[PDB]
Amino acid sequence: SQRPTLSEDVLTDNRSQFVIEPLEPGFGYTLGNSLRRTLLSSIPGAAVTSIRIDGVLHEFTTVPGVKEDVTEIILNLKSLVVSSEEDEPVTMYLRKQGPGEVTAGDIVPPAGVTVHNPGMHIATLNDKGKLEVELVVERGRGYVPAVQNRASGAEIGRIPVDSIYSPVLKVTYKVDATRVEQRTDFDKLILDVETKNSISPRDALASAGKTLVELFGLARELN
Amino acid sequence: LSQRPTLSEDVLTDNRSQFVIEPLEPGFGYTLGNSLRRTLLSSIPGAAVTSIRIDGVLHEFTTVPGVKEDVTEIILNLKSLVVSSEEDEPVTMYLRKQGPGEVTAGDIVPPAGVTVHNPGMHIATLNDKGKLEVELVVERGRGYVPAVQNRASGAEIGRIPVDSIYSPVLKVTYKVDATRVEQRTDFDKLILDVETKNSISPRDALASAGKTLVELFGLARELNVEAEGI
Amino acid sequence: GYDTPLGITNPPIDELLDRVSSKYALVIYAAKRARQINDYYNQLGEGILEYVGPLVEPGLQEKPLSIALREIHADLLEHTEGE
Amino acid sequence: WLSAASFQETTRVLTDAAINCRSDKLNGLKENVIIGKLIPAGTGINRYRNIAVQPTEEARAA
Amino acid sequence: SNNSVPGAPNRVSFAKLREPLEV
Amino acid sequence: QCGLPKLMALELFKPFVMKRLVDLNHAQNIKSAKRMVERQRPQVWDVLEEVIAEHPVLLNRAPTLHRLGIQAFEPMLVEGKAIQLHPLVCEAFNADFDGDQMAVHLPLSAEAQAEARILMLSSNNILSPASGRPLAMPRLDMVTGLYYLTTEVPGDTGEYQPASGDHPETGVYSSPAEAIMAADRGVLSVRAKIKVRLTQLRPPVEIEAELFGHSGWQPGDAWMAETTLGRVMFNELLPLGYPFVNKQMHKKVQAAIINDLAERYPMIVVAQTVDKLKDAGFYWATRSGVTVSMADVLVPPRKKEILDHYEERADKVEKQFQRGALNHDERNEALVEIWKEATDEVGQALREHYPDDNPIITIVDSGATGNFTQTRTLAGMKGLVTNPKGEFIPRPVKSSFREGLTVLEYFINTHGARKGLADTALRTADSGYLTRRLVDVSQDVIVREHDCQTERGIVVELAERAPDGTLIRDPYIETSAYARTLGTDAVDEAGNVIVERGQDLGDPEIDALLAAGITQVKVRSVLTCATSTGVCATCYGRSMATGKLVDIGEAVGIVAAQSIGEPGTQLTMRDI
Amino acid sequence: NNPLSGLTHKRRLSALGPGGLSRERAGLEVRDVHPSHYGRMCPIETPEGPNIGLIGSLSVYARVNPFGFIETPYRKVVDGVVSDEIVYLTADEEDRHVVAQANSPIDADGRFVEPRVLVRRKAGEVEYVPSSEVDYMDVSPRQMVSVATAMIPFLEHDDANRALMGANMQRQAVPLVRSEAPLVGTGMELRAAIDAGDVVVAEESGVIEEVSADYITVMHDNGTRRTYRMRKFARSNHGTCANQCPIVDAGDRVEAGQVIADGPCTDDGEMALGKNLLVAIMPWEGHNYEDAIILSNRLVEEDVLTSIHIEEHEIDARDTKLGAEEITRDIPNISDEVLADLDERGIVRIGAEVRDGDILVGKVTPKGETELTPEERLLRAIFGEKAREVRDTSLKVPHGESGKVIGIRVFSREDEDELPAGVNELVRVYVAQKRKISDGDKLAGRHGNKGVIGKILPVEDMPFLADGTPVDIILNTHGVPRRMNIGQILETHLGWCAHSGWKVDAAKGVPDWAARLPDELLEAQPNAIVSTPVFDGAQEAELQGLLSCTLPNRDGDVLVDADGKAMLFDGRSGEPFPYPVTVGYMYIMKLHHLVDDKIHARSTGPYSMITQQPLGGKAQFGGQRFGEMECWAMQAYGAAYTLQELLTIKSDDTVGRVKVYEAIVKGENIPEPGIPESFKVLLKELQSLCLNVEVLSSDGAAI
Ligand SMILES: [Mg+2]
Ligand SMILES: [Zn+2]
Repeated sequence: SQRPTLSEDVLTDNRSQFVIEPLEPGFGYTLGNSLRRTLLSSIPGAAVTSIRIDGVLHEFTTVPGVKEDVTEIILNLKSLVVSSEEDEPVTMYLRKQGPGEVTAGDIVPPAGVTVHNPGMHIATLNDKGKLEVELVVERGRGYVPAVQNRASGAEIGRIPVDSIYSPVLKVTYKVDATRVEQRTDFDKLILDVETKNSISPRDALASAGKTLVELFGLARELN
Repeated sequence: LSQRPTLSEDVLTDNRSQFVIEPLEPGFGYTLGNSLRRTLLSSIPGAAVTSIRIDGVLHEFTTVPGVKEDVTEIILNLKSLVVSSEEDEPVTMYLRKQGPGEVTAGDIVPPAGVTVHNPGMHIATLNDKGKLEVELVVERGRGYVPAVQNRASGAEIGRIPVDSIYSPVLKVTYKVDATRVEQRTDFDKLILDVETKNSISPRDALASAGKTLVELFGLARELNVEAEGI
Repeated sequence: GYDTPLGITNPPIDELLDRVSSKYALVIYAAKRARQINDYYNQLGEGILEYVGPLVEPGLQEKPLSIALREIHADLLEHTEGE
Repeated sequence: WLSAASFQETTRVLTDAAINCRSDKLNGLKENVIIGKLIPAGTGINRYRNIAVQPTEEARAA
Repeated sequence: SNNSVPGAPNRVSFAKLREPLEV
Repeated sequence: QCGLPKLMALELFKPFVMKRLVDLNHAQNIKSAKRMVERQRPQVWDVLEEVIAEHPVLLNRAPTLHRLGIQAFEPMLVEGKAIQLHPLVCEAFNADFDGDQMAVHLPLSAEAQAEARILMLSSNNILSPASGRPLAMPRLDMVTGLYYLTTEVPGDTGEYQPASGDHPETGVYSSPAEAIMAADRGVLSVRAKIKVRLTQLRPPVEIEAELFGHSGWQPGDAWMAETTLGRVMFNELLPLGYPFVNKQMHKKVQAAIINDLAERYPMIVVAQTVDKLKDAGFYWATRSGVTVSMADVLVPPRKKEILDHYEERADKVEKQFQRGALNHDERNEALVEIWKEATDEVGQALREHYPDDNPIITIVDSGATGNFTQTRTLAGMKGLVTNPKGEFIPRPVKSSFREGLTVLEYFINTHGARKGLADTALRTADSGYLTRRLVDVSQDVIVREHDCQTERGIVVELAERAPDGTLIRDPYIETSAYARTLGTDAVDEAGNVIVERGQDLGDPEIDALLAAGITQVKVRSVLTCATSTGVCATCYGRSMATGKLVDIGEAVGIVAAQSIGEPGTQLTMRDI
Repeated sequence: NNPLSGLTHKRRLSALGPGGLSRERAGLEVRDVHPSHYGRMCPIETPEGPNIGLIGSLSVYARVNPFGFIETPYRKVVDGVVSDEIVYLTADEEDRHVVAQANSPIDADGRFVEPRVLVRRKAGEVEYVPSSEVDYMDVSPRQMVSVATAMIPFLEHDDANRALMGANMQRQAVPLVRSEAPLVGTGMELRAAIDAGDVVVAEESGVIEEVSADYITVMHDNGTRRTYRMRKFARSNHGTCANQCPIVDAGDRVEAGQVIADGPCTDDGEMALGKNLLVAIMPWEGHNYEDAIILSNRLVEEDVLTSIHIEEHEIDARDTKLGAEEITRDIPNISDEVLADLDERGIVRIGAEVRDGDILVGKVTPKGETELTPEERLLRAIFGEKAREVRDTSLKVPHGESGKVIGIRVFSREDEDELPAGVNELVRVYVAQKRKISDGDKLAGRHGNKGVIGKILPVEDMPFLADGTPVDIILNTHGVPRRMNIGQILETHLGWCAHSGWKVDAAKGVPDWAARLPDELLEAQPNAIVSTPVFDGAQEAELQGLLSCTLPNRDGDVLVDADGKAMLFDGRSGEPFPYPVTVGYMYIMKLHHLVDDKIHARSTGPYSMITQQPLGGKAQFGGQRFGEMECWAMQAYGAAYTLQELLTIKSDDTVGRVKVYEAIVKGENIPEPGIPESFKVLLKELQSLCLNVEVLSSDGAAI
């Protein structure tokens, strides 16, 4: 018996399960492996490419009135989660003077750039020091070495950063089979997706489905 | 975010062909590879022999009187009989022969909807002064279905279960090499290999499995609207 | 009967060794001819053309030595063993 | 004498050599390396090093 | 606190014997 | 092939990149072009590909103990800063992968290039010079792979079953493709006894004779094999027309197959089948399930029972020391016999307890790596450990290394390990000295002519006939009389000749000579040549690397010095 | 290299030097272990090369008395009862008593639990003894090891070889940019870290006034304030980076003698030489075959194994009689773009990323006064550019280095800086890059299991766990049973138990296997750091029992079984592997053998006037050496032309090298190798000693 195959959705706020059935026997692990492999490597996202601390010339130094050094600040900024709508590099700002911790939700983004965990810890400020930064946000996929700022040849004040624009986090699956002797033999795949709060699970699964329909659109053709 | 298209070459032999697909986005080698193989081997419809019925056989271990082959050899030869059918019900076809000599595959007279695709296949070698009558049941299916999973539905005195190759394709293997597209040289080139039965061509089965897979990945694409550009 | 050779392994070393007398001879044999095919490209513009050009058809950006071994395999050349 | 002079007692060996006016041939790898001349084994011996190669007469250019 | 050091983060220990003298 | 860091292969070939770079016209003048390659401009990589397209390179890893220590590979480019070796040349290069380093040398002349590409490409030196055995064969993990892929598990999944009564018989498959489909749906384990019918693999020599009537066998015919799908999978790899092997793939057996290939086929065939073996071996070693966890090492079930009996025995010897009937030294002797015997007992017990499926047994048992004694010390007692002198300490370490040693056992035990390190570090250099002497003495021995035509030969005793009946093959003929060329004509007890004068010996002819019944033959050796310089080829015998007559012009002297002097780092002692 | 390396360097017992036995003179008995080192010199730890046995290390408890002997503390048992008073004994005083080991079962009074104790008597003798003959007893079961040896969990489970490589290798670990302490470690690392001196401790007790990145200011209860600096990115001696990071929060109460800053390698005041990584033990498609290692790409993206390496280069302005050199911005025949980085001073400004070959300091020597060449008079005449009285000797970036210019420093005669005799200004420049791990860097665990990284898979290829955590490193199986050191497997099992936390079944009662388990251990919270000392840690039954009580995962499920093996999914195929693989955590360190240091190539270069061979060195990209066994290899091949090429045009003959270089650039055949120029020199020297050497041709006539 031939039935088309459709996928159910199970909800949880940041990570959802899906249920695809029925499938050809043995075919469950490979299908789920494909969706997983696409998910972990190929969804478009955005991240911070180059930052600019005022009063700093390079990464290997410190600022007056900060508790951490510049490398520490960069290492906090690698955990920012930033969603952008425009297609070209956009600039954000961060100014905080006096006593107090400075957190991720202090950035003044432009129109169309959101910061999804505005309670993340950046740095701590002593009474003596005042921090002022400008960041550049470009949108890519996968992972990108920082050096790509250096061959551009920008000014001295600019620091490259590493960029990880991947918005998925943890993808898994489990295959529930039926092995009876009658014709009722089919595979049931159950996927599981968990994203970084920059895009929803159904959304990432959508982008990966698109990718794969494109890559099979050239390879299903008659020879 | 843009990606350069990919083209598949074909190298041919009688029923086997190699395909090559280059040049792919780094790490998609296995992504497309294992699933494409599993669809080629598992998905496309087809029709095979399921159960046989030989006349003078009381129980299985005997050999049909007046044949050279064995019940097991006869079953393996039938298991190789390449059949095509366009009806879902389990059709029945008979085979009869007599006198001395060989009984080939074109020697069955199939009813409507059933074509034998290799009529020069060998089934058995009959000695002189004997007649054979064997009944075959053809069905439509997919992939590989064991006879033991069929086994005996109900009770019969002279039924035999025969493993079923519902498949156009017979053996698919693949490898993934690294091709220098630019100065980066992490792009991947998949090498597929497909060898089929007589009744379908490889350059066609690949298209079939490709359409099946597009309709499968289509759902996740139906969930929302998020672009991916060539 | 074997898989098709690739890269530096083509042409098979057995069929090479079949032409030449001994393993060592195939080396001098090849290197002299490859020296010639290297010379032909500089005698060709101007001067005495006593050396014959690459005999079997030379693929693009092929090294002289490869052309050499390629044509020893075709039986295009003959050698006189040392004295 | 050329091989002997490298192992030990250079002056002694050379003295006996030079009085005798003896001439050593160059069979042997040690001696041949010391002078710097091609070592007489493998692709160094004279029945390989002196080969001629013509394109076969049967091969008639276009 | 068995450890001499003032504010040292503590590790549970699979120590069967008490140490008579500190290093 | 070999893998070459592109940043290093840019520097190495620099002038060639310059010639091609003024040839293209990217640089107006050559001097300017050289400047361009110093700034690693993006145009030079496209040219540096063309430059090394068909060049050979020499890899080398010191200390060079033997001639296969320097080998020539065709270089391919790779990102990163590490050279990439092919896994089959670690046997010859003697290279682990934990920080070793390798030289790269670039032959420049046409002469150099030619002889690096013909005389010492790796795909040419599959057989070791010292003995006619193959060094570049699947070795460490691949041996585990091809051992797991050929084991036959009785009682496994989808395994063949003979049908009695009404029930049909299962486990018979029309084609190898059909059993692969069955083992992908999951009805069949990769290694259960099944009855296929094979069509692309020549049947074995015993079965071919009766099935095909000794009229031959050709690709396209069907015979019913009775193996496991894994063994069919394995015969896919080795070259076409080779007869069908059907036994567990121990390392001995892989060796035998590779020799059988190397003496009956061209070099390209061996060079490719070894590679298909390496790859299919690496594939299966993963799905082989060989892991080491604390539940794998088993302690033997009656070690407690054994150490009481033996420890009490040594107690009796101690009471006899207090009596004074045994001297101090004699007490040492008795103790060392007691604990040697006890270590034996615990070892054996531990061998009986272990299941066959255990990974600690199997990784060592297939011959892949390791040695049973190490497994013993891992799971049973470490036994007597020696002194800073080399003499055994009458005290015996009684804890497994799995268990843990008491501070005292550990201290006692340090000695042997440390002394082992220093003394191996001596052995290697000392052996190096022996090799240097052995090079100097035979510097002169070269193959000068083809045949000096003497009639003097060694007498070799081929097999020692048993006094009771028939004959017994000598243990070491494969070292004594194998490459040897027959010095006289091998007359038998009948008037006929079984082998004629001047025809090299090989196992077909050694077996003919053996079944004939002649126990000794007179061969033609280096010990009785009659040449002015060196030795003549006809009476040196076939060569070892090639498998044919040695070439006129080879330097057999230096090769024999390499050979004898190289396995000197593996000699050990344990009076004379 | 790090804190542990320095602390170990200072505790060293060296046998070599001025006034001792020679290295060639010391017999093979001087170099091995002696039964009297027990508790003074570590038998395990030593160098591995040709100085084995000749350099030991002072044991943990040992201390040196006035005269110059090494003493170890014991406690004394007067009559079968163990005291609390301790006596330090020398090696010759100890030979006169009877010493029992720290594992003897003891009551709460100090009464000996058994009739017979095991004891060490005289020299190298072990024997049972009735409880009255017992005089002394050891301080701690780990009394006989060093400080570096003391930090190897499950050290009584390894052999001495792998233990040796483990101790040896820990003192070559590169400090990372982040530190975490090991989930499984010895009690030794807080003590070692605080002592080796690279954590900043607090002198008094007080309250933190204000925290900077630069300094901590403490307020004493006395009323006076102490301010501690933290040196930021110092070039330590071995090119690694030293960094100090204030660990305490502002406005806190700090005890006297407490950690306040975290030096290189220290986390929370603790010797942290690596990271925790999720490891799975199996062969994986021959990428880790023969002791190489498979790394997960997640490490390179997260910066888990990034380091900071800081270089320095130095050039100066020294007087020559032709004139006084000077360091100045303009440099003859260098375009403006190349000189953009330098300032007016001649030194590169701080923070300009420098690719190799670039100029760091621009200096010109007053060129030796020769005549101006006539061809050069027309060449320079057509353009009108004079080769001044100065040549160009500017400091340049060696090949294979990159990074930023973090700081420059200059010494002058006017500043009143002490200078060397005859040089006016010295200039140094610091360049600091940030290395991510990749192929060909060395990794090592703690049990001497070295390895090079032969591959880095992308995140979605690593065999991943039933809940979708991909493993980080894939360490092959075949090197565990061959080395004969299974401490790493136990470290992995225990490590997984530290990761997930556990809760023994204590409701029904305490199960037997945990009878002697301490009470604080009945129940751990996820990621709890345990300690297992040396010769006194988790036993087997206790470990196995801890692997049944691991806390279930945040999804609900339990991932490793009673054996320690888990079910893994294959990243490429997508099937499950057919058996359970052993996963768990391990503590891995990034050694100091990096591919960027240890890579040199050289097509041509600069030669040496006198030996006339290519000038050696890793810093001048010298050529690599071609010894004698490589020649014997060549001759065993029969490769006459290759070996004759190496020995002549590739090293010695100047004519040859010039002709070959020229012919290669020109695109013609390389000349066929003839007779070295060295030959004629051998003949001119034999012609010097009144010998007469002639060359004979075939016929017999001279040439
Ligand atoms: Mg090594
Ligand atoms: Zn002879």
